[PDB]
Amino acid sequence: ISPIETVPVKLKPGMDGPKVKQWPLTEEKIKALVEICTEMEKEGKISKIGPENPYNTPVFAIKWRKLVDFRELNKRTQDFWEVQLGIPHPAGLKKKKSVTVLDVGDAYFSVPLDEDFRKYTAFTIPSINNETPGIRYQYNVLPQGWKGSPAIFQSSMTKILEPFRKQNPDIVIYQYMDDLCVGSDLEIGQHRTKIEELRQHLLRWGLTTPDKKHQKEPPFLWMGYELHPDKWTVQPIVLPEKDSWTVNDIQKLVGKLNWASQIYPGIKVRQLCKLLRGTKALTEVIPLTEEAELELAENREILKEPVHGVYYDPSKDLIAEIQKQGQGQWTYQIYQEPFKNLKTGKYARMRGAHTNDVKQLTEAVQKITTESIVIWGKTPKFKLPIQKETWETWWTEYWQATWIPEWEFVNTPPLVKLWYQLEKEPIVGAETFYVDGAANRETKLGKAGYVTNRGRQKVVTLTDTTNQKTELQAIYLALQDSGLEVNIVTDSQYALGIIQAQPDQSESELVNQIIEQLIKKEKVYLAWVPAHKGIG
Amino acid sequence: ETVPVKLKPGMDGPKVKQWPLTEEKIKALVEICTEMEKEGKISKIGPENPYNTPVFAIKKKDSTKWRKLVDFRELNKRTQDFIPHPAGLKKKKSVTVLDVGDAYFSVPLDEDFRKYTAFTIPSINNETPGIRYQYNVLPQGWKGSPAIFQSSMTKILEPFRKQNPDIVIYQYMDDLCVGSDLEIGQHRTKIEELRQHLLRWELHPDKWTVQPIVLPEKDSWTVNDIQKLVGKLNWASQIYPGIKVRQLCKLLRGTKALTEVIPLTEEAELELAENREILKEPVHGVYYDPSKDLIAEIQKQGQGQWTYQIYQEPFKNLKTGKYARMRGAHTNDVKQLTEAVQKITTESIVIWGKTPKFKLPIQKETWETWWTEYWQATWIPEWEFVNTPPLVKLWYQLEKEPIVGAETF
Ligand SMILES: CC[C@H]1C(=O)Nc2ccc(F)cc2N1C(=O)OC(C)C
Repeated sequence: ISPIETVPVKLKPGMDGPKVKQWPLTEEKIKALVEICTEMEKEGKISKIGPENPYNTPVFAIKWRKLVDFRELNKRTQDFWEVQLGIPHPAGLKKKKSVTVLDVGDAYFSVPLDEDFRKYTAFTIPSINNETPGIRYQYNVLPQGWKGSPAIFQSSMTKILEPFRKQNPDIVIYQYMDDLCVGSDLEIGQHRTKIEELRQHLLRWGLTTPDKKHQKEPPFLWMGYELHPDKWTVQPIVLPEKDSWTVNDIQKLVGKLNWASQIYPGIKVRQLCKLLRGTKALTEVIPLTEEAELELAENREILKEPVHGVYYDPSKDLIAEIQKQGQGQWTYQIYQEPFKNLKTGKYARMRGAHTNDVKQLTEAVQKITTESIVIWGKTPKFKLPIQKETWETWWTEYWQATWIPEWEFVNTPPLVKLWYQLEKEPIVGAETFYVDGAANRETKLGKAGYVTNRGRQKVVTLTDTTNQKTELQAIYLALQDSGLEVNIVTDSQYALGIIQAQPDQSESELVNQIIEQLIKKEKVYLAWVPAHKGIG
Repeated sequence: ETVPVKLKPGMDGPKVKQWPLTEEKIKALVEICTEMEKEGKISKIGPENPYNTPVFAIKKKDSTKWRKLVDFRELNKRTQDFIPHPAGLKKKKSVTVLDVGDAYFSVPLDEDFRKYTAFTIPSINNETPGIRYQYNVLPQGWKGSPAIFQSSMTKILEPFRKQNPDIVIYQYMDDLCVGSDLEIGQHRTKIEELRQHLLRWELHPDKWTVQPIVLPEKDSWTVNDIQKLVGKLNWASQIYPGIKVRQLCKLLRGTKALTEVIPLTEEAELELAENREILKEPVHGVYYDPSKDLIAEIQKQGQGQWTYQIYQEPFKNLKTGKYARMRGAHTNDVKQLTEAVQKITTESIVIWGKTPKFKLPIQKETWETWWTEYWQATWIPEWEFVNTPPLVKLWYQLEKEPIVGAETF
């Protein structure tokens, strides 16, 4: 019946075909369906069956249109490779003299189904006299909404396009969903001609496409962007305008803005997000504060501006430049020619238990690198706000293996630097503070203090504290009460980690206070010693 | 003719994702695969096959051409079970490794098992669906390939073995390790002789052991000096219970300046002496257990230096050592680490005959996006990413080094 070879399909091991009862349907709904299945049978899409067929699926009606529910069949159907969920990004596309888009929607139903598996798709047309035997059928082609259809259809398209592609090297085809997107750098007449050749080639296999009178118009709306065959733009983003905002409204908005932060610089949600505190219900009406009214306002302005883009030229350099927009926050733009970006983005404030700015820069760099490999199969040359000396100093001695691909320095404030650097050896002439902190773990009552070789001492009692905290507070006190250079001895295990990693940011607000003190000193030497020893 | 290989009971085939590759690597893999399919070694597949094994391309030891490397680790683990280790290979003045992974394409793979060898050449920007294949012939890097061909491999080895019995020949996956005491030239001339036999169808184990730890020795010691010493020794007592810091700590009482000089008690004096002696030899009673996994932990020491320990039980090392980066690896922590893992896995194989599981002081993402760029072996070991404990590093930093070094006028 059909030219294309079928793909052998199976039900997950052990499981069996669907057995769902057919809902009762009104008389006009049954008629509509009775007619659609007379035509579908005629066209060859389905076959009249009804004897030894146990399986069944519910048919529906939404001129009427039928809808079969294969959720159950899908639950019983084997697994397939996967119909890739990773779709291309405009930044990776190439500028083409011509691009045509062929909707191959009905091509779905033009691909045969493993006859061996067709029994499973059986469904039934109800009756008025609920009693009478229903009209039974089954599918001969890939059912709309069935599990295997996307995968099998595309595999089929792949084998059918093989020859054409071989005979036409200068032509790029992209298949996705039920859309063939054909592009090239041939003269428009020659391109139009080759499209027609492709259409008749597909048609030779039973696949239909709309004529030149029906094919879709470039610019094409494709997942947020507007594609022109010579550049791309961003479909303008529209922010509502209401007198009453509910939590849903505010979360939806914050959602939209956050997506825009990527392409647009300066979008902010801090004040809008504040509206979400202690909210008791989704439908709750929160009034915008002045600042949220304002913030909302400036964002509307920013989004008015048109953000255009450019395509990828493989004969040109790929460059990535990075900015630290605030602590933990990073912005980047990848381009080829100065000021003509291919892509831009930012990474949400990276927050953790303890790290440093240089380490974070390093991570931003690798996220970019993974994204670039995917988009361009190449790695950008990097222009980073950090001096070579700074990198060489930090990396060369950090405890963890780290790297940054070829890069060059770009002096664009604020630069990424080392906020402090613990001394390598004890400091001659600096007061030496022996610190200690202890707390009852259960009563959460403790004491933190020190004694210095110069005779300075202090102790403070704390309540609702932990042991870890008294120890760290001991260190905090020493830093507060000492001169510009200080030596500090501690048996705290967490200080041992500070010595190794020398973090400039942390979760612990106490550690953060210590860090601020550490940064303030001219010289600090931190020394760890085993606890409960004959030391101190 | 094919032996019916099967999966370990209750196990399914590998469904591992293909990581993204550079453009260069993709072009290369496509060629390589077009050729293999011509030659009937692999065949394109349908979507009804849901299994996958990552694949990638390398350029091992000098080569203006790419080699295809497949990561069958997962598949190997799910594959059923089926020669022991030449205890003396470890004792040969010199070993040389050979890539005999080509022998395998000379044999067909059980029909019903090929589905599990499915792999996918990715496409740039997803502008195209991956190119899927599966093997028809025994694939390089799979654990069954060296077994199912043992028969034919041994067969081709006898005449050479039974010709030199002053040479040990050991096999592991795609490789063959051979060691002899003959001088350098002879060794190689004999190696080539072996390869010639093969065509018809640089290690020196005299260096490896557990390394000696050496405590500082000093004119005068400061409070800080003793403090550091004391913390290292206290940690080390988890290995040698006879190590003690009682006398040293008594010198650490009172609040003296970190830089003040302290005179060592005649007792503390002996204590340091007794300690130095205990550390003169590897701890007693450590033996390899063939039934337990072998562990390999690495620490980054800085300035291109790396220390490692191989053990099965905590603090009971089978071997320990140092690794200094090679030439032109100066700016690449990832290159250095990679190189070290290959060198450590190789010794691991030359000694116990299996690969160890590595504990790596690197962030997972850093390792995953760049390790293949510098890999050169046919095998791939297991690994986990860890945080190095400050003291573990400070301790092994202490191992003794050559007086001058290893001469080579
Ligand atoms: C086939 C040509 C291919 C390409 O290289 N550049 C462009 C440029 C403009 C377009 F509108 C489409 C595409 N192309 C493409 O595959 O786009 C799909 C993801 C929509």
